[PDB]
Amino acid sequence: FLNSTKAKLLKLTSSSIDPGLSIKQLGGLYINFNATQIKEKKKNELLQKAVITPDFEKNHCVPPYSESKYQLQ
Amino acid sequence: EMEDRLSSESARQLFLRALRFHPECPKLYKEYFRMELMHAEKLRKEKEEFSEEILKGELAWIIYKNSVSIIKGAEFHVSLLSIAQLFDFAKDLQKEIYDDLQALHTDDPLTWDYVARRELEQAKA
Amino acid sequence: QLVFPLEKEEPAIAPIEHVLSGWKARTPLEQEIFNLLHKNKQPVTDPLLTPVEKLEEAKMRRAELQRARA
Repeated sequence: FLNSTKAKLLKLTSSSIDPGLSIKQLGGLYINFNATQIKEKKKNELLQKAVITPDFEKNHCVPPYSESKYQLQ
Repeated sequence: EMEDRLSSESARQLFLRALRFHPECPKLYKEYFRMELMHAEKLRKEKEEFSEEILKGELAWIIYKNSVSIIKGAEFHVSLLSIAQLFDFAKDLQKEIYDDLQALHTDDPLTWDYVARRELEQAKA
Repeated sequence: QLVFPLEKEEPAIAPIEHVLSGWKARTPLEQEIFNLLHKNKQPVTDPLLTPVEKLEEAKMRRAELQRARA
């Protein structure tokens, strides 16, 4: 897709025009055109925001699972 | 525009406008230098199927002189010769660029190195 | 339904080729390339891609358009 021209099919020049940046250097295209990177990031960011943390075994009392709104206020 | 739409005119205006936004980009000059030489080959193939100055590669040579003046660098000067050697036609353009290497660019090690490697390229040993 | 004002309006986004016509030359690089083309026959812009504002010179230009289409 990045370099697939019809001039490549019908040879008219020795070499083609080179763009400095490539798809592989970047993150890559968001969609597939034949027979995911944001999904791992969303999974990894969600994983970092978890109640189970380092020193979870260290704490003596587990924080309560749920609180009523009145107690939180 | 060039490789798909086959319009050399549209690609020229896109390149010329690009240099006005980026006057000091060496990458833009090198690809613009390459593009005009690509246009010349299409015109040589156009003649065989059926003006003289562009067919000689003069229109690419105008890009050569101005780009050298704006960017006063040996590596950029040698680089334009690398694309120039790639095109078999208009050897004189390679000859003109090669001679300007030693005359204009001196007191720098790179130019003397290139001449040395150019000479490089049981009896055979 | 009647729409006012009656005069039609062009689409919002010009497709590049229309934009290419508006530019002129002020850089010394452009001047030499501009001059070398007109002293010879090659046109600056693609006639079919770039529209122009709606005798013999028009006839030969039409022949040039027919060849470019060919």
